[PDB]
Amino acid sequence: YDSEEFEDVTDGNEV
Amino acid sequence: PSHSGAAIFEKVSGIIAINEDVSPAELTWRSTDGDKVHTVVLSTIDKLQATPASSEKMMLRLIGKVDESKKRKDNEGNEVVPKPQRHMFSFNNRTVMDNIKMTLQQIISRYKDAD
Repeated sequence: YDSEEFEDVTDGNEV
Repeated sequence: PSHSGAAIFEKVSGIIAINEDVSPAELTWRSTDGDKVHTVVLSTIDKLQATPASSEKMMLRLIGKVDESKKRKDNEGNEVVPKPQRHMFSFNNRTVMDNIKMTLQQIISRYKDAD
């Protein structure tokens, strides 16, 4: 659960 | 000072600077004193990370390229993907994080747009 103390950013390809 | 901000590495505070003078935009961490150094190539960086002003903890991280041509489990029996080598950093400001988070992304898409 490292999302509560960290946000995500534009990642590579996936779908 | 746009593509450059004081970032922490190994508990020490240095200087994070993006090398946009080479072919593949790189990220070089140069300590403040000059005793610690680190190199990061955005070309490998598959993803970027940054703790928005909403997060009381100011820290940035970059996901490195892995390999999805092997696949494996976690020794328990769950088909997972090899953890990508990432560089965890720590910033000490709201604007500083924005300097890198907003600049790095400039390099991030630099590969997607082309690829």
